[PDB]
Amino acid sequence: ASVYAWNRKRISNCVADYSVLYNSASFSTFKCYGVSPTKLNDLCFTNVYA
Amino acid sequence: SALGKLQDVVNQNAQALNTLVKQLSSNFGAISSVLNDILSRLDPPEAEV
Repeated sequence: ASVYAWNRKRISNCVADYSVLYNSASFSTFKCYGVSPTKLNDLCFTNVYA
Repeated sequence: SALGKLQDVVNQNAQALNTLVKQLSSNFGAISSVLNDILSRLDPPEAEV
């Protein structure tokens, strides 16, 4: 979507393996602020929105 | 109230200790008051701060 009208996708009731994103070479930016990129796999969330 | 002098000592100490315990929950500028919620989320170079 366009930035003025960004998409809000809800992620729920699933296993979130973030290592598939973090350890890839496809991203130039991977900036986590309240959590380390490598601690994500040890956490649970009520919802994750993309 | 006749024995207020002894009750007052009990109240002051119970209050001082309860204050010390409740104070444990303050963030003091930290992202969380709970160490386990820091250690489980941040790596050492940031967790230590």
